[PDB]
Amino acid sequence: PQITLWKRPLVTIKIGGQLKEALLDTGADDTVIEEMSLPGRWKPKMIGGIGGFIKVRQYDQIIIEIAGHKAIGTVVVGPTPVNIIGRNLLTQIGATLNF
Amino acid sequence: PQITLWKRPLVTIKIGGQLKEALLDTGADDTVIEEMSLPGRWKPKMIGGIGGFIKVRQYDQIIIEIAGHKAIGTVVVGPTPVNIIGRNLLTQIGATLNF
Ligand SMILES: Cc1cccc(C)c1OCC(=O)N[C@@H](Cc1ccccc1)[C@@H](O)C[C@H](Cc1ccccc1)NC(=O)[C@H](C(C)C)N1CCCNC1=O
Ligand SMILES: [Cl-]
Ligand SMILES: [Cl-]
Ligand SMILES: [Cl-]
Ligand code: NA
Repeated sequence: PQITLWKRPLVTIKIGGQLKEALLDTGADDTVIEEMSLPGRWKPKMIGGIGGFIKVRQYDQIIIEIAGHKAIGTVVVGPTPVNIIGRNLLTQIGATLNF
Repeated sequence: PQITLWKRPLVTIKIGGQLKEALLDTGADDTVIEEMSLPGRWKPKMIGGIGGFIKVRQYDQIIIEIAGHKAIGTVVVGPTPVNIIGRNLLTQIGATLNF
């Protein structure tokens, strides 16, 4: 699709067998999802941005279907105010900014 | 242009006669810049990022160039770690996310 930016670019994603709404976020390096279970090993890390830092659990090789497009990569899980699809997965679905 | 996302979508902007680096961010509702002087009166606003909310100064009808594209609109100033071009100005310059 071609998504205009009058509203937040929210899409449905499928992760860990669950449907979630998430923000397509060119300003995010990483994909950050609210608390959920994911399989496999994980490693803690901190993410800091506007407002300060939160602690997240990093899971590797997680598949996510984003608006119908499959991608695999690292997903971090933690107390984010909004589910965020960041550049590590936007590249995989071929998303670009155009103007 | 068409900007891929393998690296951060950083561009040069011009505001108050000065060049600065900023992030094109589809996950930001508004445009927030690091501390600088802008003309006119400002209004209070808060913006929420990954770690909580910050207070910013909202200036309206500010002249700003984004990657060579002229715009006039709302710019907020505050303690952001990175200059952010958000959806208000991305929409004005015709940007869309495509995949
Ligand atoms: C939501 C909003 C409303 C009004 C105005 C603004 C600017 C708004 O956006 C605020 C905001 O922080 N939006 C984020 C996503 C957002 C929207 C709504 C709520 C919470 C978050 C995101 O897009 C941009 C922001 C930029 C950033 C800031 C400081 C340092 C580095 C980068 N990016 C990050 O925080 C990312 C996180 C998400 C992995 N990040 C931080 C670790 C280093 N690298 C990195 O990429
Ligand atoms: Cl990844
Ligand atoms: Cl590509
Ligand atoms: Cl505006
Ligand atoms: Na894993």
